[PDB]
Formats: sequence, C-alpha cells, structure tokens
Amino acid sequence: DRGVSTFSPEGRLFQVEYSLEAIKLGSTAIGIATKEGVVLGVEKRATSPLLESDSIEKIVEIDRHIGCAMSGLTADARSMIEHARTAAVTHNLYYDEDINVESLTQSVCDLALRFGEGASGEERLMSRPFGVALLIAGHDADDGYQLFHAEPSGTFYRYNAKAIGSGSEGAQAELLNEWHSSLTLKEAELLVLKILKQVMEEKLDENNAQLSCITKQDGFKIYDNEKTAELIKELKEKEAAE
Amino acid sequence: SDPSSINGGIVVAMTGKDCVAIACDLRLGSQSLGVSNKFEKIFHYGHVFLGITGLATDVTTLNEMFRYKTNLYKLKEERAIEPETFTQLVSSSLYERRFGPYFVGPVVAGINSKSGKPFIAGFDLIGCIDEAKDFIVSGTASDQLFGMCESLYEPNLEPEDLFETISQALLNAADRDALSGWGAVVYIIKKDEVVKRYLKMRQD
Amino acid sequence: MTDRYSFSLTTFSPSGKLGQIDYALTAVKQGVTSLGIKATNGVVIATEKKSSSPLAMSETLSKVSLLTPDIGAVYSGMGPDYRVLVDKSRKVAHTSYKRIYGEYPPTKLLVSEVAKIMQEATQSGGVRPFGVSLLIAGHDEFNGFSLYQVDPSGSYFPWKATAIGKGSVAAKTFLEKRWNDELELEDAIHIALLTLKESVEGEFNGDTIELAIIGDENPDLLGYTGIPTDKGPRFRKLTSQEINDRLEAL
Amino acid sequence: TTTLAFRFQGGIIVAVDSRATAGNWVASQTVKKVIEINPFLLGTMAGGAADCQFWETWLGSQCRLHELREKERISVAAASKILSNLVYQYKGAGLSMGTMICGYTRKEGPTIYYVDSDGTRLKGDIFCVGSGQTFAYGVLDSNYKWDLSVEDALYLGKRSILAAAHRDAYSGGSVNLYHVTEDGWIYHGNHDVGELFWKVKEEEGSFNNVIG
Amino acid sequence: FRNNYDGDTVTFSPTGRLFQVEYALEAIKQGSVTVGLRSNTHAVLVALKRNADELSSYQKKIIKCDEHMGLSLAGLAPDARVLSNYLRQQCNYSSLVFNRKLAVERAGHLLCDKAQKNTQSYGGRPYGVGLLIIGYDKSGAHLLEFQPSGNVTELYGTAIGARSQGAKTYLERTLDTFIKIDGNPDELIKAGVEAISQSLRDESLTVDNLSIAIVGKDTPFTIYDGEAVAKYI
Amino acid sequence: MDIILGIRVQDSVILASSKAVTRGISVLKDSDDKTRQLSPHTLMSFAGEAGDTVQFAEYIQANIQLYSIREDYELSPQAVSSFVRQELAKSIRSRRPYQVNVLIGGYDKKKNKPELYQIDYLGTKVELPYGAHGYSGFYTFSLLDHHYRPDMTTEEGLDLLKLCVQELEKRMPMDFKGVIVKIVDKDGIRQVDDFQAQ
Amino acid sequence: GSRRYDSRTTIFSPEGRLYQVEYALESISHAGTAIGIMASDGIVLAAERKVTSTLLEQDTSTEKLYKLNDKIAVAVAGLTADAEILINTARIHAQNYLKTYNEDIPVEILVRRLSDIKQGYTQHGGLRPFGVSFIYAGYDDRYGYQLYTSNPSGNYTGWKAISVGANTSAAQTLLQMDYKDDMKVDDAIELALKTLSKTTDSSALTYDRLEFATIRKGANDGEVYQKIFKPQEIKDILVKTGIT
Amino acid sequence: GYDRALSIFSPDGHIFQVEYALEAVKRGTCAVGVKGKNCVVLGCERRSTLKLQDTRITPSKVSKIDSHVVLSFSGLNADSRILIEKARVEAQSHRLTLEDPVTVEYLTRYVAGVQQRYTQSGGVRPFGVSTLIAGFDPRDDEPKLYQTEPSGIYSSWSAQTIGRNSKTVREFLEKNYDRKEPPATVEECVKLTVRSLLEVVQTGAKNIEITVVKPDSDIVALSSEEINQYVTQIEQEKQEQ
Ligand SMILES: *C(=O)[C@]1([C@@H](O)[C@@H]2C=CCCC2)NC(=O)[C@@H]2CCO[C@@]21C
Repeated sequence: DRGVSTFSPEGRLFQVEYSLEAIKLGSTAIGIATKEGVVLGVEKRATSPLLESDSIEKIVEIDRHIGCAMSGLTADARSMIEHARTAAVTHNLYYDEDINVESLTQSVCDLALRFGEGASGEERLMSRPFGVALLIAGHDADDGYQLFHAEPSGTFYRYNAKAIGSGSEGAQAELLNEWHSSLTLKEAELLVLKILKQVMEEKLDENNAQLSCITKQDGFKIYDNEKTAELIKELKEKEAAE
Repeated sequence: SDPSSINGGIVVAMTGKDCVAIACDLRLGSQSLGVSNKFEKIFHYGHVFLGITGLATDVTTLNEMFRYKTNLYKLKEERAIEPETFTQLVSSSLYERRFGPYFVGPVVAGINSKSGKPFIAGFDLIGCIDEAKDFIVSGTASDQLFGMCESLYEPNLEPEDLFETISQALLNAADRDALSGWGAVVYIIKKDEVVKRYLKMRQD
Repeated sequence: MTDRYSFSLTTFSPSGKLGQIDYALTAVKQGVTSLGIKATNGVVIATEKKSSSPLAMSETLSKVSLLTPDIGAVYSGMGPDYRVLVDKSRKVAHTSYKRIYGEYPPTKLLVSEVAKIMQEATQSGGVRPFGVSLLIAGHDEFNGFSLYQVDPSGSYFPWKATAIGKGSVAAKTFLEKRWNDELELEDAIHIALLTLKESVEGEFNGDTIELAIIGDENPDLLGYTGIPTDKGPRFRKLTSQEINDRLEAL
Repeated sequence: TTTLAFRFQGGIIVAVDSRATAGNWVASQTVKKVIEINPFLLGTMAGGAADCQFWETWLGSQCRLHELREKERISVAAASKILSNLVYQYKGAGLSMGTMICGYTRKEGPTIYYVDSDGTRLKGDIFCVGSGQTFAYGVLDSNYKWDLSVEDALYLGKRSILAAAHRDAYSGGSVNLYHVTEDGWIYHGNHDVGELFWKVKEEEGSFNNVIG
Repeated sequence: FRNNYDGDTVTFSPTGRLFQVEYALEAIKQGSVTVGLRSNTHAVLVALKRNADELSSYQKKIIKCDEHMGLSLAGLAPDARVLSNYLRQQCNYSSLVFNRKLAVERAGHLLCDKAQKNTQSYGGRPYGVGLLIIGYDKSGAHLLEFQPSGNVTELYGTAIGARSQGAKTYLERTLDTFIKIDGNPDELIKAGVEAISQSLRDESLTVDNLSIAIVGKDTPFTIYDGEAVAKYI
Repeated sequence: MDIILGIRVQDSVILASSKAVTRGISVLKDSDDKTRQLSPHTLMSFAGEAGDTVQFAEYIQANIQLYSIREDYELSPQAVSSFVRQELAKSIRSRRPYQVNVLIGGYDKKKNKPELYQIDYLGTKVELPYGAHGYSGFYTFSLLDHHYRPDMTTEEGLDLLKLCVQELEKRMPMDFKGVIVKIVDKDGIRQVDDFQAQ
Repeated sequence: GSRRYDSRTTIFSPEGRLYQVEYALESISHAGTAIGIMASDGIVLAAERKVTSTLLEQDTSTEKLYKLNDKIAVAVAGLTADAEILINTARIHAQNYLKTYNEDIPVEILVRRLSDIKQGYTQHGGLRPFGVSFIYAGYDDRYGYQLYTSNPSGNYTGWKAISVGANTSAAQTLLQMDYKDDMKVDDAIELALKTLSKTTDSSALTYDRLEFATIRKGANDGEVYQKIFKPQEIKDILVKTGIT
Repeated sequence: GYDRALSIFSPDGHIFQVEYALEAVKRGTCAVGVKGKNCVVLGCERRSTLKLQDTRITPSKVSKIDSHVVLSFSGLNADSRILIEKARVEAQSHRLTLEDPVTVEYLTRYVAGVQQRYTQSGGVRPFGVSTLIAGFDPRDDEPKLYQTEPSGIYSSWSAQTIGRNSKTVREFLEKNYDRKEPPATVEECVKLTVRSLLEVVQTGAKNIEITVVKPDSDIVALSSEEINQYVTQIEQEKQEQ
C-alpha cells in the first residue's frame, strides 16, 4: 500500500489532510475571545430523539483557567483531554503555579504528529493522526484571555474568534464581520448563539446547543440549560427588533 | 533458620522380594509446636510413589508440580511414567533450581511395570540421585533411620516381612526425634496391588 | 534492518487452500524418490544418491541421517531444508527430552517435535514452509518399530510402508503388492531394493543408493563396554559393499 | 513532633506543633506540619518532612485529576488509599511518614484516616502521631466527647498539643489549628507555645509544678 | 514513472532521485518567506509571519536556540520545533560538558546528520521544513541554510519560502554593501527588511506581521515583534 | 502478634480475631476487624506485617470476586484455599514476600460441611478442626484438644472459644482488646456482636 | 519496505466479515466429518478419517480424537498440525487450573480459553488463523455432560448433537431428524454411525476409516471414563449396528 | 512486532476499518434496552440459522460486569468476550482502589476507551461490536442506559437498539416511548421491550430473552414462560381490534 506518513507531491501529509476532512464532517464549534472572557459554544447534534442530549459532552474542562471544545471524531479527543489535564496538573505540582494557555496548547499539539509504523525520530506509537480539531480557551496573567485552534497537523493558531466543524467556512465569515476588539462577554454569548443557529441544521434551542466561558474571576464554567435558554430568548428578541 | 528443620518429618523406602515399601510419619509442626497429625508425605502418580521430607510448603508445591508433569507425560506418551524415568524427571526438576532450591528430601519407590524389577531412589535438595538397592532415608531423623535400617535390614524379604521391618525402622527412629511422629503410614507395593497401613504409635 | 516481516507469508485463499503449503508439496514432488518399509523386526528407509556431478563425492552427502541411536530420517524435496531440519531435530531430542528424562525420545514424540517445527514455518511471520517431506523410522521400548511421514503442513502419519517424491505413486503401488505383516527385516530390505530400482534411471549399486535400517542393537557400535543395560544403537546405515551383496540376489 | 486529629459533632479538629529537630538541634520552631491537600482535605505530617511534604502535595495533584475526570469531589477513603497504595509501593525503601488524611464529604461525613510508611491505613475517630503522641492522648482521651462544641473542640486540640509541647523535647514552637467542615477547612491561627503556656497556666490553674 | 518511486524515502527513482525528499522540499516553497543576512559584527533574521484569518495570529517563525544562536523556519512548524529543540539540547550539551558555546558550523553538521537519518530508513519521513540559522561564535557572525534533504550551507545572506527568489537576487546584488554594515545593527536590519520586501506581492509588511531577530558581538540573540519592529516599517 | 483463632464445629466455622492495632508505644485502635469476606460462604482472617496484612487480604478478595462474576459461581472453600496457598508460595520466593498468616473458614454448599484452613506466610496449608497463628495456639490448643467434639453446636463452639479467650486474657502479656467473632455456615457469614460478655 | 507483501490477515471486508476466518472455515469443510452426540448417560464422539491406504498404520494412528483431560476430549476437523498446537496449550491450561484450585477444570472454562486464543489471531498479530474446528466432549460436576464447538473465529456454542467438517448441512439435518432428549449412549453411538454412513463421500463406511470415543460414567464405579475405541472395537460396533 | 496501520484515513476522511466494524454490528442479532422509572430492561433476539442447541450452556447475550451492571451487544461474539473480561476486571480494580463499585457511566467510558484505542493502534483491527450497558449507580435508584460503538463513541439513551433491523425497532421506540411518563412499572417496561422486538423477531418465544435490572444489584432474567406470557397478552392487544 502506502506509508501513513508519506508526503503528497505537493508537500502535504496525506493522513493529515484526509484527517482534516473528517473534521469538516463534525458538529460545529465556535469560540469568541473578549477582554471580559472567552466564550465557547457547540452544536450537540444528537442522532435520535431517544438520545439524552445532556450526555453529549463536547465542551470539557482542562483546568480551572482552561477549557476546550471539540469537533470531529470526538472519541479521538479523550486521550487528548487526559493528556491536557495531566499536563496542567503536573505543571502545577512542579512549579506551584498555573500552566500558561499557550504552553498547555503546545503540549497537546506535540502528540499530533506522533503517528506512523516506525518513524525514525523517537517512538511514535499511534497508527493514525487524531480525527478531531480542538478549540482551547483560557486565561493567564501574561497574555490574558486566549483562544487557540489545535489541529491534527500539530500546528495551533491563536484567534480572536474561530469556528470549526461542518458550518465553519460560513460561520467564520460571519465572525469576520461581527468581531471587534471591544465586545462584551454578553455580546460574544449572543453572537455565538446566533452563528450556531445559522449553520445548524436543527432549530437551535437549549437542548441541542451548549455554551460555556472562562473568566479570570470564576474560571471555566459550562452554562446549564436554563441559563442558555434565557440567552436564546434574548437573541430572538434582539433579532426581531430589526 | 534451617528450612529443613522447621516442619519435621521422615520418609523411608525399602526393597524386598518382588516388592517395595515406602513409609512416613504424619507430623507437621512449627518448631516446637505440633500443628497437624495428618500431613502425609507420600504421593503417587500411576504406580510410581514419591515421598518428600523437608519444608512443608515445598513438599506441597513439588507434589503439585509432579502431578502436573506426570499428567502431561501420560497424555503425550500414552502410558504411565516408570520409576527410573520419574527419578530422572525429579532430578532435573530439582537441579533446575540449583541456586534457589526447594528444601526437600525426595524418595522414589515403585516397580517397573514391564520388567517387574523393584526400584527406590533418593535425592539431595538439588537433585543428586542416590540409587541404592536396599533402603533410602530422609528427614529430621535420618541419622536414626540409617542406624535402624543398617541393622534391621536383610535382602529379599517377603511383603509381610518387609512391612514389619520398615515399620520398626520408621517407628523407633521417629521416637528419638523431637520433630517426628504423631502418626505413621506404610505402603507395601507389589506389581498388582498396593496396601496402605496406618501404624499405632506414641503421640508425644 | 530488523526483520520487519512479522506477518504470515502463508495465508488462506478464498478456496480454502494454503498456497505456500501446496507449492512446498509440489517441490517435494520433483524430488528424488525415497521410501520406508516396516518389517516385524525392523524398519528400512532408502533413497537414491543423485550425484549432481561425477566430480562430487557422493559419500560426503548423506540423505539418510541418524537422529537418535534408535531413529533415522530420509527425505524428498529440498536438501538444504532437510539438513537444517536434522540439526534442529537432533537438538530437540536432547533439549526437550534427554535433558529432562535422561533417555532418548520415542519415535512418535520426536516426530511430533519435528512436525511442530514445520507447522510453525507455516504460520510464523516472515517465513516460508519447509520444502520437504520426511520419512522417520525408529524403535523404542514401549512402541516397538515404527515409520512416519511428515509433510510441509506439519502433518504426520504412521505407515507400514510408503514412498515419497518423483515416483511415489508407482512405488506406493508396487509396495502394496509385496507387503504383508510377516516380513522379516531382510525381506523388507529386498523389497526396498526392488522398489527403488524402478525409480532409478542410471547406475544402481551400493554407491548410488543410500539405505539404513532400524533393527537389533549393535553392541559393536557402542564404543565402550561395562554397562549391561547399554547394548548399542539400533540404527545402522548399510555399507556400499553390504548393498551390492544383496543386489546380486535381486 | 506532635500531631492529632479527632472527629466530633462539628466535624474534625486538626492540631499540630511546629518544631523541627535534627538530633538535639532545633532546626526550626516555625515549621508547617499540616498540608492543605485542597480546600476540603487536610494532611498532617510526622516523621520525614520531605517524604510527607512531597507525597502529600502529590496526593493533592491526584485528587484534582480525579475531580476533573469524574466531575465529582473525591472521597476521603479514596484520597487516603491513593497515598496509602503509593507508599506501599515503596515499602522497604526507607520512606518515613506517619500521617492523618482528614476530610468532610457528604457521602462519608467527618472522616480521619491514619496512613504511615509501613503501609498501614486505619480509619478512626481520634489519632495522635509523633514523639509527643502519648502526652496528647492523655489530654484527649479524658476530655473527648462527641458532643463538644466547635469552640471547645478547638481548645481541646490546642491544649493537647500544649501538653506535648511541654513534656516532649522534640515538640514545641507553636500550635496550628484547623477546623474541617463539609464546606471546607477553616484555619484557626498560629499559637506560640511560649505565650500560650503562661496564658493557659494562669487561666486554667494547671501546670502548677512550673513556677510562673 | 514517479508514482512508482515516490511511495517512501527508501526508494531511488531510475534517475537517482528521492521524490519523498523532493516533496518535502515542496512544503518549504509553500511556506512564508524569511530572510537572513550578516555583516562581520552581526547576523539578522527577518521573517514574514503568515496569518490564517484576520481573526487569527501571525504564526511565529523565529526560534532562539541559545544566547548566541537561533533560526527562522519555512514549512511544517512542528518539524522546526523538533529540530530547534534538538539544536537547543546540543547547545546546552556543549555548555554543560565542555563549558564551550557550540560553533554555528558544528550546529549545521548536527542538523544535517539528523535530517539525513530520516531519508535512508523505512518508516520515517523527511522533515518538511527549511531553516535559516544565524549566530555569533568564536569566529564571528554566521548564517546557515538548512534543507530537509540534509544539505546545510553557510552564506552571507539568503531567503527561503514563497517568492524567496526576489529577496535572494536583491541580496546577491546588495552583497558588497550590507556585508560591511559592521557596528550598526539598525542598518543591517533595514537591509534585511529591504530584501524581504523584494518577495512581497500580496500585502505590505505591517507591525503584527513583521518579525525580526538579531545576534552579534555584544548582542545576545534577541527577537523583536510588533511595536518593537514599528521603527523599521 | 495478633490473635487469630478458628474452630470448625458441626455445621459452621467460627473465627475469632483480636481488635487491637498497636504501633510501638500506643494502641491506635481497639475495634479493628482482621477479616475479609471472599465470597458469601467464605471468610478469611489474617495477621502479620503492618501493611502487607490488609493489602494481601484485599488482593485475594478482589480475585475471588472477579472469579465469581466471570463464572457466576462460588468456588468451593478448598478451591479458594489452594488459590491462596499458591499466592503465598509464590510470594515466599519473591523480592519482598508477604508476611501474612491466614485462616480460611468456609461452608461448602455442595458438600454441606464447614471447613477450616490454616495457611502461614510460607504457603504451608493444613485443614483442621481448629487452628491459630502466632502464639495463640500455645495457650489455647490444650483447651481445644480437651473439649473439642466433631458434633458440637455453634453454641458449644462459642462457649469453647470464650474459654480460650479467657485463658488468653489471663496468661498472655499483651492486651489484645478482645476479639470479634464471626460465624460462617450454610446461610452465609454473620458477626456475633455480643461477645464482649456472652 | 515490507508492507508490500503483507496479506493483512486481520481486516474486515466491506460487509464486515473476516476474510481469513471465512476462508479457513472453507478449508475445514473439506476435512473428514466429525460428530458429537450427547446422551443422558454419556457422550459420543465419532470421526471419519480423511484419506487412507492399505499401508497406513491404523493401530498407531490418531488424527481426529484427542484427550485433553481425563474428563475432556475433542474431535478435530481441519489442519492436524494446527490442532496439535492448540491441543497442547489446552492441556497445559487444564493443568494450571488443577494446580491452582486443586479441582479439574470446568468444561466451559477450558473451551472459552481455547476459543479466546483463536479469537486473538483474528484481531491482532498479522498471522493466519488456525484452520481448525473442535468438538469438545467433557464432563464436570456443575453441568455434567457437555458438548461444545469452536471454529477459527473464536466463537463457541453448546449442543445436544453436532458435526464439523464436510457435509455438515446433510449431517445436521439427519441428526436433527432422529435425535431425542432421552437418548442413551448406545442409541447415540448408533445414530452417529448412521449419520456418517449417509454423509461419507466414500463407497462404504469401514472401521479402518473411523475413530470412536465415548465418555461415560460407568455405573459400577461412580467416576467418569473416556474410551477411545480400538480398531477391533470399532469393527465390532460397526457389525452390531448393522453396517457390517 | 506486527504494527501495520490497519485503521487509517481515506481521502474523504473516513476510517473504513471502523466503518466496516459497524457493518459487522448490523449483521449481529438485535439488542434493545429501555429504562423505566425504576428499572432498565434488556432484550435480545436469538438467531435460528441452526437449532438443536443446549440453552443451559450456550453463552447468554446479557453479561454481568458487576452485581449492579449488565452488558449486552450486537456484533462479533468472540470480540465481545474480550470487552466483557476487561470490563469485569476494571470493575474489581475500581472497587479495590476507590472502595466503591463503578458508576454505569464510568464502566461505559472504560469500555468505550478500549474500543477507541483499538481504532488507532498498530497491528489491530477495531472491535466488531456495539454495546448497551445498564444498571444503577451505587446507592442510587435512577436507572442508567448507555451505548457504545466501534469508533469508541458513547452516550446515554432513554431507550435504544442495535443490530440487524435496529432501524425498524428504533422507530417503534421513537413513537412508543414518552420521556414524560416512562414505563412506571417493571411489567409495562418489559412489555414495551417485548413489543419492540416482535416488530422484527417474527414470532419467537424461544427467540426472545429479557433481563430486568432493578436498584441495589437486583438483576434477574425471565424464563421462556414468563416471556411467552407477555407475547400472548400482546398478540391479543392486536386481535382485539
Ligand atoms: C516530627 O515528626 C519531627 C519533625 O522535625 C518533622 C518536620 C516537619 C514535618 C514532619 C515532621 N520529625 C523528625 O524527624 C524530628 C525529630 C523528632 O521528630 C521531629 C521533631
């Protein structure tokens, strides 16, 4: 056949590219970073009405000051989350402090290209790249609030706002026009709630969508359904307002 | 300290006319404390008999090991193991643990099913085979057993006679050993049948 | 470096055949004929010494090998494969038996050991099956005389008489005609020589034929005396001269 | 060293001394002998400072990891067994630690677990560890009641350490108090034994044998 | 042809080529441009940072390996992290064990040898990134160009990445000029920005878009980004 | 060492174990239960080295429960004891052996008979009407050798033990803080909460 | 590299089937037929020897019936050599169990273990599976007489009567036709021979082409006894049952 | 030694070996689970490609991981055993170290992890199995029902089915299961389960087995009669119209 870490004639790694495709098929995830916190929202997208929506966990906590959202083959994200939680906790044990959001992200991205059938560079025992992208958001004293997009390629970009998943090209275009350096946390919330509604196949309600944020004061929190439902109602009103 | 003097016990085997006998006491103690008066030290796999003195846990482990090995042997060879062969299996199994040996004193007894010839053999803890024609002793009262046997023994005794001889050897030797006694059992073996008799002795 | 062939090279085809075993058997088919016959008091195995050149010294190449003092082997197929199989067999007779029980293994068990070695070359990663079929003849106290055949698959079966290789079909047929359960060793040797003649194209004498027997104990071949229970090997390769003497009464 | 921890109606009282010695040398009179695993768990340190400090801080990291993984507060039983099993892995290596793992969970209520480097893990109501333990036990055993008030309980612990600080040459410095409630532990100050002794003597009338 | 001889680095084509290696080199060309040039007192790295969206950051392209050494990358970022990390260890080793700063020429040899191993064995893949190493050691200022093929060359200046050829011709021209910008970092840096803008086309170098790094005689390898590079735009 | 006693009567096995846990100069606990239920009809008592004691007991418990789930069946007492003997006989020749002695009392539902097994840390196993570990046997065996009868009722067994515990509380130098008694029979394992004065 | 020559013995077909297992089963279907019939007072194992000659030594032969334990035996259908590899490990597992618990291994536990080993070659390792199917006839004190079957996939099931190898469809239909819960060993012995007799691809069904074994609990004893019939014994029972 | 990447990505972003693993599940006998207000019921259908089996010994479809949790599945039988064993082992280890039995979600997340892992490790193919895991968290009375698949993904359901014709039976459940009023009885819950299976089992008294799980390790499997009784009362519900 062909090696799992082979280069295409264009200078790209097949498996990594094909990986990005699976990610495109995943549920939408959006992140907005403001000077008042970072918001992270996702599309639950249950496959049947019998599936209990709240058992869908696409937004998880890394540490009190770091949380993340996922899009793609979600099962592939578990070992990534584990590695992240361990990395942040370990850092605290060694340095009696919080791990910087960038550092935590870089650690996760280090697993990324550790795949192959015997690549001469160490002992990368993992048959294929991860099939899921991650939005890592957090806060730290040196660079305040931050949003990162970690891909199976091993590269991670910092964004003021970013969307990954099925409705990303569309949603990202929206974020391009909506984002500005002075958004309030509440604005970002509605804004994320709004874009999700535009790209989601289903009609967005507090059961097929979920919000969350991370603030320096209270850290990472996942908004419960009641809290979001109200924010949803508030959006419908401001939209019908003009 | 001495793994061979913790539990106590003895075993003795003798050859007679077209027969062999193997006997042992039934004591199992923890130094001065008597713990069991039913710890038999004789086992058999087919028509081959094995007595074992020494550290009780090893006596138990070795029996379990030889059962295991003689079982597979039967399944592959499609016949029961013979005295001479088992003796070699015992030897090599013990030597395999040359630098971390089982603290035991094995004794093999039986009659070759094809030649009818009687057979007994002893081993040190690391497998050295002692193949005597007369008798073999083992245990905390082995010195006494050597004395008893050397005097009481004579060649070609009949089954009924060898029984008396081996029993008197075992009995009087055990009574001069603090760690032996509390019961005894004697096996009289012939080509066709094997009788097992429990003896009556002091219980102190 | 490092053998990275950790997967089987012999696998099942849709028809359920195991290709490499089949091909190996085909290689056996092209090999020089060899045979074995069991008598009431012995066994004989024989083959043809197909000298690959007149400059070659046929004696320096034995197709009939002693595995234990009471067991011998002969084959048909790839000579180099046979040679290593004999080395491995002689060693396994020791490591898995003599060093444990203090005596040589009985024919069926040693055969079983060889068979296992062959079966593994049929499933282990990175290898091909052995391209040979062996005929092993031996004797042991509780089983008497026996003759076995071991094929590339690792399968083995007991025979009264049989042949393998080039003219196996013809030879097997000729054997079925002359074999009975009352043959004496000499009779089997005779029948063996006749059977082998039909398979030989050119010269047929004690220098072109290789033949051994599993029979009585040869105390003269022990090398020492003093131990009553040690009487000598039962395996004995016949000499060029010994064969010719019997060819005259052909 | 003298450390104690006891269970009662209002939760758990934890009191320790703060002296560090190497032979007859007093290395410190202001050492911390209580590790704040996290806001709900406390650990006492007796024996080797490095060993206790290191593994109890590590315990903290393992508890945190548990709560992230199970989205639920770790039980005192479970936290104590993590330490216990770690320590048991090193049995024979020379670790030296006598410790009390204390917490208040909804599921268990007030819970104290004694854990030492021999691998021993014991659940109990009252525990005293250290070269001053016997002194503290004397005071504790005769005044302990399950229905003690949080105020009196705190004092009993403080007094028990005081008794030990006085008689045990390897105990003293100051007393560190802690009250453990289901909502977390509450620090109750650092009481210099020096001043505490004279004060207690006068107000209580005890320590009559000492001239003040 | 090619298709049958490009499935892995362990295969030579009928003409003696190594396609996987060549495909790797392709990843560099697709990378943002970066430039390097040195006088006799300093060495400079000017790199164009590329952004994903206008809501994204401009990926860092310069990495410090020690106080006297550093590099710029073009291609797979992860591979530069690995290679620079290895360079960091090698510099660290030289210091700890021999109390000696690692020679820039020696670093080059070490990078070449690490890259070569990934082009002769089954299973691995060549590194897909180009590197420009600058540093001041016991023999002055230095600039090196590293190619995934394992080829490392010492130069006065150069550029790698998309449209790199612009800056490269400019430098090959300005040579006699900048090679003498001794004792004046600002002049060397400006010359670097002038070479890099020779590869622009899309936009123009902005504040959060330009990245510069310098090292020399009495200047520990330091990196300037944003406001700090404003005085060069 | 602690007190580990066992007596097999007509239809049950009774195990008595001291409640004290002493660490050096002080008795840290006087309510310790030195036992683990291996299965509904099998109980194991233990005494020995500080940490090894419980770690071993719980390790054995885990394995039996796992076997019970996998096979949806309860291993016979004899089976559970051979498993335990082997575990200790392995340990005796390892880097750091388990210094634990145990008594295994179980009711064989298939044979409908109680069984008592004594196994020391070396993997020495024996089946007895009654047994003990440590010094305990020294003070009690003469009493059991005297009053023991194969047809004793559970009530008679408890009276014979009480006698043993009294002798122990008289001649033994240490205060083991009384014992916890448990009965194992056809209906399972139950604890005699009233022995502090039975 | 090597990848080029890897058959990939452990992957799924687009239909979710395991190529190798399927092909191995196909291989097994050309193997001599083996029958297993469980009665109220025993179990019967019978097998047809594939390929034979006048010169084949039958007294010293065994290619289908193997003793695993003193209470368990198996009938083989497939590659003999592969079977022997599995049989030996099965024998070792039985003894390990015995030494650990001092009780003979329950029949299902041994079967599940052997099947688990087979299942392994199905999910990892890159090796061909064993071209073997077993019929297990054994007895234990928890379920008494039991009859099991395991194939290349690693699946196993219990039966009152069953067959493996060639013409199993024909054999199964005939068995399902005349089997009765209250059968007796002697009845089953007869059913077995009749079934093989009608499914043979050979002319007649003679003794030299059969192997026979029974696991009974000899009333005059109280223990379990396995009996691997000898040439002459098969020849006899072959006449009695009316097949001469 | 063998570490070939069997589960890799294809151009369209799919992992065929995992995809084909699902196909093996579709082929397996149907399985269903529905949770009542105070229990969970697991139903499985029995094949009939061959019938002359010994039901006493032939491996049952519902397995107990611990005394309070059960696991059923659809797919390769040989594969399910590996998962069941690992799950049973992890159940004991959890009790040994946390001194508390596993929650149903925990046990599920474990099994799922093993599955996910087999989708990106060299030399191994994914599990051709999908599972339904049900039970009651220690000291809790709220019923739990989870489902896992080859990919390693898992989630909880009010009711769910897997295996052949699961498409059919799921529909039945989607228009016969009200989250507002879940089968408030062990009886009416078992009935709804039997009804859902009859949509695909086609008259199979001996082809339908049910297991009822109640709080506090109360688990029991119904007998042919008990079930057959439910079938009977159901065929009448139809005829009576
Ligand atoms: C008490 O246990 C003690 C302390 O020094 C020590 C210090 C900090 C935390 C752990 C406890 N340990 C010792 O080894 C000395 C000598 C006697 O006891 C100490 C005072």
